[PDB]
Amino acid sequence: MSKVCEISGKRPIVANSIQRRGKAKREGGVGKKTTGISKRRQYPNLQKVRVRVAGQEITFRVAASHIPKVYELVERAKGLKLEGLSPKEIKKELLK
Amino acid sequence: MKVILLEPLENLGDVGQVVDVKPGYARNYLLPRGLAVLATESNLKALEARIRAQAKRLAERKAEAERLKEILENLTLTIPVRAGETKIYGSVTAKDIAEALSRQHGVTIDPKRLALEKPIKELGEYVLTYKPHPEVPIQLKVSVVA
RNA sequence: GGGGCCUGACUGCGAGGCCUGCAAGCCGAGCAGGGGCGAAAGCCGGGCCUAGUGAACCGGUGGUCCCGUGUGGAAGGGCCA
RNA sequence: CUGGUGUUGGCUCUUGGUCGCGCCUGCGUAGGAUAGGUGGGAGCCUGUGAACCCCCGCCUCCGGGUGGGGGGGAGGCGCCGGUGAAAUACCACCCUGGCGCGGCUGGGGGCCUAACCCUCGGAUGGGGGGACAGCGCUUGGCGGGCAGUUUGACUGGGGCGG
RNA sequence: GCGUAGGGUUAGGCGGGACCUAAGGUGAAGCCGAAAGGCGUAGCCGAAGGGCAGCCGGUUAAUAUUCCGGCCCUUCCCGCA
RNA sequence: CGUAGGGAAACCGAGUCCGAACAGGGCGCAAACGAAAAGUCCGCGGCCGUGGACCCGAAACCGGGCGAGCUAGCCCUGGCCAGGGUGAAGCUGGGGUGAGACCCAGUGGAGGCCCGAACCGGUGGGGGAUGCAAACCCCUCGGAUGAGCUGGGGCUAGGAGUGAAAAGCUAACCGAGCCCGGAGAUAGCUGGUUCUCCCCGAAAUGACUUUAGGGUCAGCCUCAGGC
RNA sequence: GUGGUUCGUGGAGCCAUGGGGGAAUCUGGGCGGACCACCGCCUAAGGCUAAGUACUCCGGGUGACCGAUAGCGCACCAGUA
RNA sequence: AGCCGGUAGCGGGCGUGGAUCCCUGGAUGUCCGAAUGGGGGAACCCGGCCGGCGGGAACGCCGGUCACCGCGCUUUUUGCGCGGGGGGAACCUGGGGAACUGAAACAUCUCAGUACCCAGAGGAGAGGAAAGAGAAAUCGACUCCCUGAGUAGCGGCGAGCGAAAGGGGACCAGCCUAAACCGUCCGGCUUGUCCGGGCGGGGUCGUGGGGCCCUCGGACACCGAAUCCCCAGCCUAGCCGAA
RNA sequence: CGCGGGGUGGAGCAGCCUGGUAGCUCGUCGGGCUCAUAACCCGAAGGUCGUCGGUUCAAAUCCGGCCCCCGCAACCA
Ligand SMILES: [K+]
Ligand SMILES: [K+]
Ligand SMILES: [K+]
Ligand SMILES: [K+]
Ligand SMILES: [K+]
Ligand SMILES: [K+]
Ligand SMILES: [K+]
Ligand SMILES: [K+]
Ligand SMILES: [K+]
Ligand SMILES: [K+]
Ligand SMILES: [K+]
Ligand SMILES: [K+]
Ligand SMILES: [K+]
Ligand SMILES: [K+]
Ligand SMILES: [K+]
Ligand SMILES: [K+]
Ligand SMILES: [K+]
Ligand SMILES: [K+]
Ligand SMILES: [K+]
Ligand SMILES: [K+]
Ligand SMILES: [K+]
Ligand SMILES: [K+]
Ligand SMILES: [K+]
Ligand SMILES: [K+]
Ligand SMILES: [K+]
Ligand SMILES: [K+]
Ligand SMILES: [Mg+2]
Ligand SMILES: [Mg+2]
Ligand SMILES: [Mg+2]
Ligand SMILES: [Mg+2]
Ligand SMILES: [Mg+2]
Ligand SMILES: [Mg+2]
Ligand SMILES: [Mg+2]
Ligand SMILES: [Mg+2]
Ligand SMILES: [Mg+2]
Ligand SMILES: [Mg+2]
Ligand SMILES: [Mg+2]
Ligand SMILES: [Mg+2]
Ligand SMILES: [Mg+2]
Ligand SMILES: [Mg+2]
Ligand SMILES: [Mg+2]
Ligand SMILES: [Mg+2]
Ligand SMILES: [Mg+2]
Ligand SMILES: [Mg+2]
Ligand SMILES: [Mg+2]
Ligand SMILES: [Mg+2]
Ligand SMILES: [Mg+2]
Ligand SMILES: [Mg+2]
Ligand SMILES: [Mg+2]
Ligand SMILES: [Mg+2]
Ligand SMILES: [Mg+2]
Ligand SMILES: [Mg+2]
Ligand SMILES: [Mg+2]
Ligand SMILES: [Mg+2]
Ligand SMILES: [Mg+2]
Ligand SMILES: [Mg+2]
Ligand SMILES: [Mg+2]
Ligand SMILES: [Mg+2]
Ligand SMILES: [Mg+2]
Ligand SMILES: [Mg+2]
Ligand SMILES: [Mg+2]
Ligand SMILES: [Mg+2]
Ligand SMILES: [Mg+2]
Ligand SMILES: [Mg+2]
Ligand SMILES: [Mg+2]
Ligand SMILES: [Mg+2]
Ligand SMILES: [Mg+2]
Ligand SMILES: [Mg+2]
Ligand SMILES: [Mg+2]
Ligand SMILES: [Mg+2]
Ligand SMILES: [Mg+2]
Ligand SMILES: [Mg+2]
Ligand SMILES: [Mg+2]
Ligand SMILES: [Mg+2]
Ligand SMILES: [Mg+2]
Ligand SMILES: [Mg+2]
Ligand SMILES: [Mg+2]
Ligand SMILES: [Mg+2]
Ligand SMILES: [Mg+2]
Ligand SMILES: [Mg+2]
Ligand SMILES: [Mg+2]
Ligand SMILES: [Mg+2]
Ligand SMILES: [Mg+2]
Ligand SMILES: [Mg+2]
Ligand SMILES: [Mg+2]
Ligand SMILES: [Mg+2]
Ligand SMILES: [Mg+2]
Ligand SMILES: [Mg+2]
Ligand SMILES: [Mg+2]
Ligand SMILES: [Mg+2]
Ligand SMILES: [Mg+2]
Ligand SMILES: [Mg+2]
Ligand SMILES: [Mg+2]
Ligand SMILES: [Mg+2]
Ligand SMILES: [Mg+2]
Ligand SMILES: [Mg+2]
Ligand SMILES: [Mg+2]
Ligand SMILES: [Mg+2]
Ligand SMILES: [Mg+2]
Ligand SMILES: [Mg+2]
Ligand SMILES: [Mg+2]
Ligand SMILES: [Mg+2]
Ligand SMILES: [Mg+2]
Ligand SMILES: [Mg+2]
Ligand SMILES: [Mg+2]
Ligand SMILES: [Mg+2]
Ligand SMILES: [Mg+2]
Ligand SMILES: [Mg+2]
Ligand SMILES: [Mg+2]
Ligand SMILES: [Mg+2]
Ligand SMILES: [Mg+2]
Ligand SMILES: [Mg+2]
Ligand SMILES: [Mg+2]
Ligand SMILES: [Mg+2]
Ligand SMILES: [Mg+2]
Ligand SMILES: [Mg+2]
Ligand SMILES: [Mg+2]
Ligand SMILES: [Mg+2]
Ligand SMILES: [Mg+2]
Ligand SMILES: [Mg+2]
Ligand SMILES: [Mg+2]
Ligand SMILES: [Mg+2]
Ligand SMILES: [Mg+2]
Ligand SMILES: [Mg+2]
Ligand SMILES: [Mg+2]
Ligand SMILES: [Mg+2]
Ligand SMILES: [Mg+2]
Ligand SMILES: [Mg+2]
Ligand SMILES: [Mg+2]
Ligand SMILES: [Mg+2]
Repeated sequence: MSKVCEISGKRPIVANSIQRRGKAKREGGVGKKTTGISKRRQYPNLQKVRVRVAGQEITFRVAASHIPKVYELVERAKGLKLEGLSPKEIKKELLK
Repeated sequence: MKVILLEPLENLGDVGQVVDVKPGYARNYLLPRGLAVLATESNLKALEARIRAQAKRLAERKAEAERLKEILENLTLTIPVRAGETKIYGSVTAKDIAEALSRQHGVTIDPKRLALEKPIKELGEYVLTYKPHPEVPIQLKVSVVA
């Protein structure tokens, strides 16, 4: 899709880069201040998982967190027919 | 990363005891080279189902034999050879001893693997052993009538 | 200016006023506790006097009855310094 | 630009840290001499093996220490006996640095290939790189390339000076 | 060249299209991106470039390589040799 | 809302707070002879808060779009440059020499070469200046086979493009285009503010102020109620 | 590492979540504002659910709503010239 | 009882055998536009296939059909089938997300999750049966109003920002599933009391509930939709109506 | 304030390890050699080895606070 996980649906979120000058008030620290707050994207740790399923090779773009979910989907094996677009089946219709 | 193996792998051993290893090894060398599968609850159950599926037949192959091997040491088959004295004109081999058991009491044998090198001439008294893995000794007398 | 013992460069307050746009700044007798010097009358809450200074917020430190998010604590605060 | 991690694996070689058992080294005349602290302290040690030799390995204030093969055929040592604080047998606790084994471990250097990357008119394949690079999260840094701002008042105008 | 009204532009061959490609655009395969979207070999679109068969006169108030006159060619389809 | 206040609070209460304190002080509590009133609730009016808050006005800021039919660059494809002049290399011939270099003739026809039209410019001067024209006219002048001019078809843009570089150009004003929007931005500034009568009637000083042509407190005017 | 909540790192829990590690199924689990015990309240990681609510291109009603410089930009062939 | 629109006129017609006109449905509906056979400089240009028409093979016209995507079927889609494209005043949820301005400068802060961009839904959308609140052995889904309250707090503790429980009201209903055990169909196989995916059963709760056993006698009596069906009622033209 | 390390002769450095030498360097003095002087060689002088209070045979060689400089990032209402 676009920098998203095919398995977890995890997609890049928006977070703030907060620069802080000061000693922590919990350290005799008159206070923490804030010099800047700007926008940044956090990107899911995406990786290629390339598996040979029954006929041909099948390539995923999964979050590294959900990698074994591929190999547990690799378990389900029946319907040894058409093209490398088997994931259509390996996908949600497995999990649904 | 617990995988069940298929064959020896020399420290990370043999034919199907389970062991876990670094996940990179598994998903790039061990499962891709088709010599292990991770221990999914189903595969973890399927193996245990096939551990006994063999080990009962193993406990049965060693029950099929020692059932016969137990009802064999209670008989005695005679061999009435045209034999003159203390020496057979013909001979007795395994194949013939098979024939003896096959119709003196009605039991079949290999007949091979019966401790018979150089089939036995020479009327007398003999006790030979048999197979499978645990095995059975059998006695048989060679006699003479016309 | 020189000796002699002493530490009131005290704690709790403060009638009444100077000054003053506010906020400050200033003088102050007297009462209570406990003391110091004096025979005592009396003096003493720093220095002959007028400059030597910095609201509040934010924290630090030392104590203290106070608060402690269901309750006993603890965290963290307030109060005095 | 960078450390730590994820993706990220194999075989090794190598050291560091800690801990526990075992083994240990320490020496100016100096109860008799080349004893680490202090406590215990009338005696040990040898039966299958005691001094001296055989040579080995280790340390050396090179004096001596010390374990192993043995020749070995049995006394070797102890204290009182102080011209040193202490007393050297012995079994311990423990400091010192060390070796070893084991556990826990961090740092290095290799080789490998199968991730990942690049390639190959040909590919569930070949060649090259190679667990690096890249990319995800995170740590610190350089950073006018860019962004947002600040840059006092009085004043014979303003500035400059004050 | 203005107001009202009527008339007036005739093509197989001239120009462009039932041809070709160029920059560029678009774009199955594919790749990427919070979304909108961005790229992208092939293919397709794209012309004042490539390709392709018409020359001289007459005629009308106003059209003519266009209607007419003469000579002259191009494609398709179907027949025969 | 009001009937209870003091205290940072624990609390206590006609008081409480600090305090050893029943010294002290702070802030609190207290009928006018059935009427009137604490307090509240509507209505009206003055003023303040918050909102575009008396009206009109910026230079600018940001969001999403629209623009290279002007101009700048480059890509694809076509086109144009009268006519004259100078005369490179190289050939060729001859002289030369050991063989050469080289010298000389003829031929040849090179060049961000020369004079100069078209075409592209815009040097000086004059005119023009509610113009013929929001850049023009005349005289003169520059280049004119090259880094040349040009028709058509294309791509690149707003903190971006393009730029033989002037901060030039990006649709007649570019030290950051245009349109719509946030938007009634903000303006301690300038301007403006509408019937009539009646009584009163100022100040331009002081204190503090990133304050000095702006404010807050005081002063001076006015009104109500009380003495 | 951040967002949300009144919460701007604060004693900062709760609900979300990009990265790393990574469970259990009643004697299991989350919460009562850090943390520990006690005492309590709830059942996470699957999904749908009318009505009460918002708006007004449209139709109708009502006006101490305008009356052609007003009232929508447009009472008229206006998003027109 | 008149009618052939704004609109008369010329030149002609229709209407008590009920015209014009108004309501409901139906038919025709060139081209463009999501535009969908293919192109394209919207409203133009060029086709394949089946049938038709003309003398009709070339040319042309006519009717029909042919975009792409997703999904379920199935023989790897050679096919069929339903669905999706786009528009919509404002409202709605999500994904992104400013600045002037205020702070009498400005950076945290504010303006504000606003303006705006994008995606989706509908006549509403969101949310919704508690891993909830929070001190009363206490409430009970969600949305909205009123209050709580400018309180609790948040805060260069600056300018500023600002809840919730509770209480009163509007409306008011809660329901499916995954999992255990049972059946099964096809599968794969290192055939098995195994694994597994598709379906059917079962079962859905916090005082804990369910499953499989064990005992009990449990019952269809009662319950009953948000789904379908009929109906009154309403909307889409009208009519009577004193003096 | 808190942590890392320092303060030995008139200047600095080894001894801060496993408590039993306080030395090195340049500088200054007497002396020899060189015309000489620097050089070179010889000898001698200067140290409480930052403070106190100890563990002990002894300690500058261990500790604890101290005290100054240097060192450490850090920090500021
Ligand atoms: K991988
Ligand atoms: K490869
Ligand atoms: K790496
Ligand atoms: K002047
Ligand atoms: K292209
Ligand atoms: K052409
Ligand atoms: K009082
Ligand atoms: K006022
Ligand atoms: K701009
Ligand atoms: K313009
Ligand atoms: K918080
Ligand atoms: K949770
Ligand atoms: K709770
Ligand atoms: K709860
Ligand atoms: K709903
Ligand atoms: K008028
Ligand atoms: K108007
Ligand atoms: K009728
Ligand atoms: K057609
Ligand atoms: K939004
Ligand atoms: K700002
Ligand atoms: K201001
Ligand atoms: K400003
Ligand atoms: K906000
Ligand atoms: K079911
Ligand atoms: K099954
Ligand atoms: Mg950060
Ligand atoms: Mg920022
Ligand atoms: Mg900001
Ligand atoms: Mg993980
Ligand atoms: Mg790992
Ligand atoms: Mg007073
Ligand atoms: Mg006295
Ligand atoms: Mg402040
Ligand atoms: Mg307490
Ligand atoms: Mg508590
Ligand atoms: Mg991981
Ligand atoms: Mg290598
Ligand atoms: Mg390779
Ligand atoms: Mg900088
Ligand atoms: Mg700047
Ligand atoms: Mg600004
Ligand atoms: Mg400043
Ligand atoms: Mg000034
Ligand atoms: Mg001046
Ligand atoms: Mg100045
Ligand atoms: Mg100055
Ligand atoms: Mg004319
Ligand atoms: Mg005319
Ligand atoms: Mg013709
Ligand atoms: Mg012709
Ligand atoms: Mg045609
Ligand atoms: Mg074409
Ligand atoms: Mg083409
Ligand atoms: Mg494109
Ligand atoms: Mg042409
Ligand atoms: Mg032609
Ligand atoms: Mg011709
Ligand atoms: Mg002609
Ligand atoms: Mg003409
Ligand atoms: Mg002709
Ligand atoms: Mg009083
Ligand atoms: Mg913009
Ligand atoms: Mg142009
Ligand atoms: Mg151009
Ligand atoms: Mg010409
Ligand atoms: Mg010429
Ligand atoms: Mg010429
Ligand atoms: Mg020239
Ligand atoms: Mg010239
Ligand atoms: Mg021109
Ligand atoms: Mg020019
Ligand atoms: Mg000129
Ligand atoms: Mg002039
Ligand atoms: Mg000229
Ligand atoms: Mg000239
Ligand atoms: Mg020239
Ligand atoms: Mg050229
Ligand atoms: Mg051109
Ligand atoms: Mg053009
Ligand atoms: Mg823009
Ligand atoms: Mg813009
Ligand atoms: Mg130029
Ligand atoms: Mg311009
Ligand atoms: Mg605004
Ligand atoms: Mg304005
Ligand atoms: Mg401003
Ligand atoms: Mg008067
Ligand atoms: Mg004035
Ligand atoms: Mg001013
Ligand atoms: Mg005033
Ligand atoms: Mg009066
Ligand atoms: Mg926040
Ligand atoms: Mg937060
Ligand atoms: Mg938690
Ligand atoms: Mg908790
Ligand atoms: Mg609690
Ligand atoms: Mg649920
Ligand atoms: Mg929902
Ligand atoms: Mg009126
Ligand atoms: Mg009227
Ligand atoms: Mg009008
Ligand atoms: Mg009028
Ligand atoms: Mg109309
Ligand atoms: Mg008529
Ligand atoms: Mg109809
Ligand atoms: Mg037609
Ligand atoms: Mg189209
Ligand atoms: Mg079309
Ligand atoms: Mg074409
Ligand atoms: Mg046909
Ligand atoms: Mg026909
Ligand atoms: Mg047709
Ligand atoms: Mg058709
Ligand atoms: Mg159709
Ligand atoms: Mg839509
Ligand atoms: Mg759309
Ligand atoms: Mg729709
Ligand atoms: Mg949102
Ligand atoms: Mg979205
Ligand atoms: Mg401001
Ligand atoms: Mg709804
Ligand atoms: Mg409250
Ligand atoms: Mg509210
Ligand atoms: Mg209810
Ligand atoms: Mg089921
Ligand atoms: Mg059911
Ligand atoms: Mg139970
Ligand atoms: Mg009537
Ligand atoms: Mg009537």
